[PDB]
Amino acid sequence: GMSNKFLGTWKLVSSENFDDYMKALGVGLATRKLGNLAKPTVIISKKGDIITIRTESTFKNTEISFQLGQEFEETTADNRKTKSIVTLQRGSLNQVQRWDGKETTIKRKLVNGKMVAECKMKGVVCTRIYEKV
Ligand SMILES: CCCCCCCCCCCCCCCC(=O)O
Ligand SMILES: [Cl-]
Repeated sequence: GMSNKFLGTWKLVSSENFDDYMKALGVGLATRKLGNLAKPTVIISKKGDIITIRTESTFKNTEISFQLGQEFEETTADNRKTKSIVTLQRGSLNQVQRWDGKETTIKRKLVNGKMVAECKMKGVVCTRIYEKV
């Protein structure tokens, strides 16, 4: 399963191309403003086989709980209602969200102790890097 090194409290330290990723998702300017300003905290936890990813920011929280490989309903921070699946590939924790025949991927991997999230929509790529408290 998921490496235990994913578990903990993560703080965003850099973000590349999030505005165009949000545009790709159809997010409007006021909400993009909040997304570009936020320095969220991402807490990854696990109890038995249930993985939880909680995101906290000054103006918005989200939380998902899932089992690997089992599709679940998700309401994203930009209010998309998606069918999502999280899988594990070469130790990368890979989330796919599907809605209205669209899809986006959020792939989270550990690189030299940091968590690197690659977000892709319509081939637009954003990279968000986190360090662990
Ligand atoms: C984090 C909340 C900010 C406020 C609103 C943001 C709305 C855009 C959400 C786009 C999807 C977020 C992808 C985040 C990937 C990650 O965990 O780094
Ligand atoms: Cl914030």
